[PDB]
Amino acid sequence: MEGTGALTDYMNVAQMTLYAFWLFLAGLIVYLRMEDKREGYPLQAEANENCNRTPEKKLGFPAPPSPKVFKLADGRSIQVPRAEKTDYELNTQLRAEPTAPWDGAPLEPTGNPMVDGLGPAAWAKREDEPEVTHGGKQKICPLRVATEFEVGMSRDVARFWPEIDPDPRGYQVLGCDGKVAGKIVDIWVDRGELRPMYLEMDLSGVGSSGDRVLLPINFARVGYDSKVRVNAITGQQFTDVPRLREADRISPQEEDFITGYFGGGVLYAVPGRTEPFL
Amino acid sequence: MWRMWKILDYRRTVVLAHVGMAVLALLIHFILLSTENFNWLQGNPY
Amino acid sequence: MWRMWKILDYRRTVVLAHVGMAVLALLIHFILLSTENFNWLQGNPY
Amino acid sequence: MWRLWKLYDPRRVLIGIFSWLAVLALVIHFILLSTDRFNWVGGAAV
Amino acid sequence: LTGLSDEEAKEFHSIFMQSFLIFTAVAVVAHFLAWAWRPWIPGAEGY
Amino acid sequence: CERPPVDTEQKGYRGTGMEEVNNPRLRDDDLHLAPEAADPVSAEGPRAGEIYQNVEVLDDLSVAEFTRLMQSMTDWVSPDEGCTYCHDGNDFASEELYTYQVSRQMIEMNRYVNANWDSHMDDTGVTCYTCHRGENLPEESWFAEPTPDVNMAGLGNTMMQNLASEKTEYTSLPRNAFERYLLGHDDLRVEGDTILPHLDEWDVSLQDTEASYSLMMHMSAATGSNCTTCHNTGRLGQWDESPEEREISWHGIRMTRDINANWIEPLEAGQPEVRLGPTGDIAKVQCATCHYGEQLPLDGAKMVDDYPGLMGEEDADFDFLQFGDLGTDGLRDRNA
Amino acid sequence: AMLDFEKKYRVRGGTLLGGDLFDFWIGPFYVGIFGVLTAIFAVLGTVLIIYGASQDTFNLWQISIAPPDLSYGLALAPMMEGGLWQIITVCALGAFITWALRQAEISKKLGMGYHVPVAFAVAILAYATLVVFRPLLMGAWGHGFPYGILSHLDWVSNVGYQYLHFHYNPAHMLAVTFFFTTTLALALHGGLILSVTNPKKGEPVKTAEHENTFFRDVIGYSIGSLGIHRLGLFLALNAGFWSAVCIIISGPFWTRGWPEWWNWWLNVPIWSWG
Amino acid sequence: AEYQNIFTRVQVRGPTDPGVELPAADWPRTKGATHSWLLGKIGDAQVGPIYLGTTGVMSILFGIVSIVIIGMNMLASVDWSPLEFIRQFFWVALEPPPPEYGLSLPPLNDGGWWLIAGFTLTLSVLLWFARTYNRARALGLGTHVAWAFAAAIFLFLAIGFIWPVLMGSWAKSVPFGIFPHLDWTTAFSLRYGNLYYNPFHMLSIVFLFGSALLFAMHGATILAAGRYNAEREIEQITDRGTAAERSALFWRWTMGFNATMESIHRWGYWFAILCVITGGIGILLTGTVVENWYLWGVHHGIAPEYPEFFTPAVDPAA
Ligand code: BCL
Ligand SMILES: CC[C@H]1c2cc3[nH]c4c(c3C)C(=O)[C@H](C(=O)OC)c4c3nc(cc4[nH]c(cc(n2)[C@@H]1C)c(C(C)=O)c4C)[C@@H](C)[C@@H]3CCC(=O)OC/C=C(/C)CCC[C@H](C)CCC[C@H](C)CCCC(C)C
Ligand SMILES: CC[C@H]1c2cc3[nH]c4c(c3C)C(=O)[C@H](C(=O)OC)c4c3nc(cc4[nH]c(cc(n2)[C@@H]1C)c(C(C)=O)c4C)[C@@H](C)[C@@H]3CCC(=O)OC/C=C(\C)CCC[C@H](C)CCC[C@H](C)CCCC(C)C
Ligand SMILES: COC(C)(C)C/C=C/C(C)=C/C=C/C(C)=C/C=C/C(C)=C/C=C\C=C(C)\C=C\C=C(C)\C=C\C=C(C)\C=C\CC(C)(C)OC
Ligand code: HEC
Ligand code: HEC
Ligand code: HEC
Ligand SMILES: [Fe+3]
Ligand SMILES: [Mg+2]
Repeated sequence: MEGTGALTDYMNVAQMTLYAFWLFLAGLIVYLRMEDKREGYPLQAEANENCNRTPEKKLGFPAPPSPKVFKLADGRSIQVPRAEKTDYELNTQLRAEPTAPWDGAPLEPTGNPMVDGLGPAAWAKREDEPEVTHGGKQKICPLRVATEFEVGMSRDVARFWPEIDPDPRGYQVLGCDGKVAGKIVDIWVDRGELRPMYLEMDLSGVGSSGDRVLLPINFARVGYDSKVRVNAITGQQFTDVPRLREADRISPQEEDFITGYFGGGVLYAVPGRTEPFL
Repeated sequence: MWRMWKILDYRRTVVLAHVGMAVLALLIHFILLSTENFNWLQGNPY
Repeated sequence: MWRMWKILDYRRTVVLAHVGMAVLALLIHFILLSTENFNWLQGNPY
Repeated sequence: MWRLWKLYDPRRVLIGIFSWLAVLALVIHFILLSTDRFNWVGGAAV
Repeated sequence: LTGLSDEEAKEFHSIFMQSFLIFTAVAVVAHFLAWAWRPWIPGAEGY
Repeated sequence: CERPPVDTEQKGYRGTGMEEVNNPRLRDDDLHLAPEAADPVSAEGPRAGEIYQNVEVLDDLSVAEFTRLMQSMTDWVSPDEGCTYCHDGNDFASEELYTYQVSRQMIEMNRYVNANWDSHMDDTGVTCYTCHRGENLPEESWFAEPTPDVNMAGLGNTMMQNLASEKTEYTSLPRNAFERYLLGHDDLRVEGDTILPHLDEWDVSLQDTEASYSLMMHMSAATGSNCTTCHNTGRLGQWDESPEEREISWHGIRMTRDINANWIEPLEAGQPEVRLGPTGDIAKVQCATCHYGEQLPLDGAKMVDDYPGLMGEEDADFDFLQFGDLGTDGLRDRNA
Repeated sequence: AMLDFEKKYRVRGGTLLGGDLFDFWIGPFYVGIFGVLTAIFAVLGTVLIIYGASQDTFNLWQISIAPPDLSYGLALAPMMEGGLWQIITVCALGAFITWALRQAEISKKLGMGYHVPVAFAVAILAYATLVVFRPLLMGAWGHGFPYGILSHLDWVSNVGYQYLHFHYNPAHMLAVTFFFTTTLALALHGGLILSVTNPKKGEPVKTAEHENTFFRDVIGYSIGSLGIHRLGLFLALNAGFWSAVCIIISGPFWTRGWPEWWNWWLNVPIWSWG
Repeated sequence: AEYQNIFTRVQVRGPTDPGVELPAADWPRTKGATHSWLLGKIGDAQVGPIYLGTTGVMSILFGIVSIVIIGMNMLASVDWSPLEFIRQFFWVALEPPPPEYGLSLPPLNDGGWWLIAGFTLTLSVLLWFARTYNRARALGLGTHVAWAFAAAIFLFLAIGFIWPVLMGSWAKSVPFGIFPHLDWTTAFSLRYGNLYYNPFHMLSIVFLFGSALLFAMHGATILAAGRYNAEREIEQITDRGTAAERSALFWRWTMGFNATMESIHRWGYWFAILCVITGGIGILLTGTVVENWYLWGVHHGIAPEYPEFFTPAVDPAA
């Protein structure tokens, strides 16, 4: 053909602009997949996957990039993927047995999967130092120390329509089996996220009234009848929720312990959840 | 009706009155421009 | 009239005046360029 | 009427007044540019 | 209540009303000149 | 809002999305009913040009067929008025009324299109009733959009655009599409016929494209069609990818342009002031003046053969290509 | 092979069907019963597509499995007259539905909510609107779109111009608004997270304080870490849903030009001015 | 019966966050900040304060001038009737210059007001770009948002300025109206032969659809893993929690590959800005180096061929 844009008898400028973008899109796709390989890589090929019956490491394609250094606010240059998390995962002895020796067989937990961190109950290896705001305050703290927060975004809504702006303090907690686990005594708020994160409760229903346990808010269904319904775990199972090292702080690790325990209830709280519909 | 200011916040009411009257005065003036008999800049016979 | 600078911040009035006059100067110069009697670059008869 | 300046920050009131006058003056000038009789740059006869 | 006092507010009000007087007087003159150029209130016969 | 059921028809190959969807509950069913034709009266004896004092168009009709035609035209254009709609009382040889001169032009035009425009109307032809439908005026005429001689330094200059108009089927498209194409003969093509640009040979503006778009908006709603019935919109300027409706409606454009430029506009001088549009122009024919929202006007009823007198003689000068397409021999000087 | 943290999560349970029989991983993919089904459905549909391609042309863009003629109504057609399209439709529908059920098995196993399968059910709803629901209401499977890279673009073109200006479709203007707004929100969300975790070189990784401060500095409001993902899901799901609405009302509930639909607005007694 | 992380049930209100401290040359922020219950259900409840500096003020002034010009011309086109303005609100527009003016400066009422509105609108969006850039730098953040915005600016400039300039006429540009700029969008495709066959329009749609796909995937995944504080994504990038692992494992098990908490936002960022960049390139190619996109597609063998169903029309004027 002829006209403006012709490069040969067949090639034209728009077509070669397109292939130019193909080369860029590939280089971007390869670059994006490398950024994908900074967590969990290199892959751990177990012995039972390889014909030589030896554990190995697979880079995949594209191979992972070099380690990446995140300088942190408190003056700590962390490298990603983090060495301590990889070392914890590779050395932890799981309390589970594969349902079959071949690769891809699911693990069947031996003891109690909820307290052993198996499957939906699992936790990552995180820091034990409680998080801080940019200004140095305690990031996730209960309302008894984070006294500048009051429950309820709108005072008028909380006073005249408390159903849609509730205050769950003093609410009874029920498990997936309808049994009473205790009473909510406090609310934990993230000073950065400006949201409730945990509902601290006592175990007055299934244990000691003086015991304190954190219930993650995303596992709590704060009702309209002064009852909080947790579908994750049975009411009797609130006693084994991991306790805080310090009654007034939570490390990111304990957040993974506590949310992990409730997440494990989705499969292990009662018999039959693991079992299919049919 | 000085008690009206124990109900309606006077600072916000004054501002919203000026804003609201700005829209209404502009709207009424514009409506008169659109009519044939009251567009003073066009000067049609009455 | 220096008491005006105890009300308004002279630092941010100066910045505002300069950027405000910049918008108006471009607007007026461009309006004049879009008229037949004052586009000094087209140079139509007056 | 002087108590208005205790109710509001005078800097805010001035900024609001001027911001309004600038838009109002521009709307009025644009309106006159729309009409035949008061388009001064167009220079149309009466 | 802003940081102004009764004396400070009275000072702003007087200067503000004087500023309104000067600004309005300039506008009124600008309207006498505009009326002399081309009047804007049409008669019953129009223009 | 509408609802199912909807009548569907396939216009192109399966999967091309070329389909017509119609709502059967939206059809009038009375506007499109063809009147029952009168019985064939005799064609014997002397012609009308030998009987009547003032006859110039229907000269070669019998006395019986002349009066049958006159009664048929009365039902078609003025049933509630009678013969005195066009005739000055009892003096039928008088041409005083403007409706008489207009109707004399309307017979000459009705005869002309029925004899020369089978490239569009095939064999159906048209009758006074195809356009009038029992009314003094066709419900579906158009006037020229007013041209207000803009300020050139003012504000709000719509360039025939940016207002919802029934002319443009409630789009903001140009409202003067009828003037440019149904009375004028401006080019309708918007697509370059080459892969690569030749900007100095083909540079149609988007404003011209939207004007051709606005005519297509009308031509769709005016015949109860859509863009798909005349086009494969993936390849809009490919004639071999278009149904035969596109070729037919091509002549519908040039016939409507012929009706407006050569037969309707000459009547503008002697119209009453009440009849004229805002610009002072005569009401003109668009695609819906005959179709009224249906592909086949009056359900495709062939009414012409029942009435001798509405068919003329096939002109030797007719081209259908002499209306703005390689020549302007079929158009008068004025157009618009 | 597995991610260096992946092993502890690979447990038994979470299936809806199949139980232990299909509850395993092949490489990285969890299989499940709906993975076997989605594999059979996907391979069947893809191989049937290639067979249809072998009968007209192998050019990738010009491959087209077209729906049957409208004259067929809802009847199943001969294979080379749109019956091949109909089988591919039931294969693709099954492939999509078992894909979402499989993502539901994966959701339960990792203790996640069912947001992903449900958000995918909206996408499946839009395809079902295109090939099942709308062809049903109009009365023929031939109203669905052809299975071809460039042949389904002509379908979109012609179906859009069946209403003479598809931009005036009120539900389509809403869906386009949701599509434009969600990629705007995606640009802001992706950019803000990268801007915090990747500040200027020599700066610490910032906080959620800086994220809220940035948008309060720019537009005067910040939706937060949690709000951006609710709104992001909301905008994209409304984009899919109003896509379904805009196409389901084009033909079953509106047969005229879409610009004419706005005649009610032009006739509101409040602002007729005539 | 599980909580779906769709609305925040329990909210807690504290003092208004005044924002992170700025350098000691920035303008003071506004003092106005209030909390909204309705907005607090979806997310952060605080509305305001807002920063306004040199770039912000000048962007607002240039933008207000543009909106006033468009609005007053829109209102003037309906004879100044506010009622007729509402009736015709979607149909009115500030019309671009007619083709006869080329790239010259046309009279105010013949596209001159359009050119001024386009110039001030371009200046406001460019200053807003500098504002987004500087607000990020003032907080010590990366300039990713600004460059993503710059990518959207480039399509805006390609459509309205660069492509009309490359074509030699301001008529080719898009009017300031709701339905009129939709008329421009359709007519553009009609004129240059079905923009569907433009490959960079195809790619533009790929990244636009993939952006909605990505936000739906990512937003649903963060809500689904909200039980493990997934939405605190900055903590998960610097300290990989179980939520980051379950999000990655979910997609690794589904489609065989995953991302990270950080790399997902690189995927979404690039999909958002590539949509608008291939859009700009596709617009710049048509009219300049491609006349008809269907004919271009025929040449490169991408146009499907259709068997006979109807009698083909023949151009009478052939
Ligand atoms: C000239 C034609 C008309 C027009 C006619 C139409 C018609 C007809 C339609 C649209 C539809 C749409 N139009 Mg439109 N449209 C026009 C111009 C535009 C413009 C513009 C630039 O002006 C924009 C931005 C849009 C935008 C849109 C969207 C709102 C919508 C498409 C998104 C969607 O449906 O998601 C939904 C996403 C899906 C349906 C994808 C389904 C995903 C399934 C579940 C999974 C598939 C997996 C796959 C097989 C996996 C592959 C294998 C692996 C990769 C290995 N249109 C013009 C004016 N438009 C469509 C719509 O809304 O339908 C719902 C539609 O039918
Ligand atoms: C509704 C909001 C948006 C959305 C959401 C969405 N999509 C999703 C999800 C979500 C939440 C997933 O979780 C799921 C996923 O896991 O993605 C990685 C998915 C997905 N969306 C996909 C694609 C996709 N989404 C699209 C759109 C959208 N997805 C919306 C804009 C589009 C468009 C607009 O075209 C496409 C192409 C996949 C990547 C994936 C679903 C994968 C799947 O279902 O796999 C099943 C098995 C297969 C191999 C599919 C093919 C099997 C068939 C038998 C053959 C092909 C038949 C088909 C009819 C061919 C048509 C071709 C022609 C049109 C050219
Ligand atoms: C990746 C490409 C996508 C994208 C990205 C994108 N857009 C962006 C950004 C990014 C990354 C920004 O950072 C920037 C932004 O601010 O985001 C919130 C923006 C933005 N994208 C916007 C719009 C937008 N983006 C669009 C599209 C897209 N944006 C793409 C799909 C579109 C479409 C689909 O057409 C639109 C319409 C803006 C909301 C914003 C940039 C705003 C801007 O430039 O404003 C300039 C200034 C003005 C217009 C001045 C007038 C404004 C007010 C009227 C002034 C008020 C005066 C006074 C303060 C008050 C007066 C009243 C009194 C009574 C009080
Ligand atoms: C009367 O109204 C008041 C005052 C009350 C306020 C109301 C205002 C209202 C209601 C305004 C309504 C506005 C609307 C609805 C606007 C709609 C706008 C739309 C949809 C716009 C869509 C697209 C427009 C585009 C993309 C415009 C592009 C134009 C560009 C990019 C122009 C670029 C021009 C430049 C860079 C100028 C260059 C000038 C130079 C100097 C180069 O010339 C020599
Ligand atoms: C469509 C192409 C037409 C056909 C066929 C016939 N007429 Fe017509 N006629 C047509 C138009 C567009 C108009 C103008 C209507 C308007 O609003 O001004 C007319 C007008 C007349 C008139 C004048 C009516 C009046 O002004 O009161 C008459 C008397 C008339 N037409 C008669 C007529 C007859 C007798 C026809 C058949 C032979 C005929 N018309 C055909 C459009 C069309
Ligand atoms: C038949 C009644 C038609 C309908 C319905 C629509 N179109 Fe059409 N279109 C038709 C013809 C006969 C022609 C050729 C006109 C000529 O004189 O050459 C056209 C032409 C176009 C064009 C110009 C394309 C070109 O040749 O370069 C366009 C852009 C166009 N048509 C678009 C179009 C649209 C969008 C329609 C639906 C609303 C539509 N047309 C309907 C006949 C008919
Ligand atoms: C307008 C549409 C007409 C109506 C209604 C009627 N007539 Fe008519 N008539 C009309 C015209 C234009 C002409 C001129 C004929 C020509 O070809 O030039 C006529 C003519 C007659 C005549 C002939 C009179 C003569 O020339 O001496 C007669 C007798 C006649 N018309 C009778 C007639 C009757 C009885 C009608 C009522 C039913 C009638 N006409 C209605 C136009 C129109
Ligand atoms: Fe995110
Ligand atoms: Mg337009």
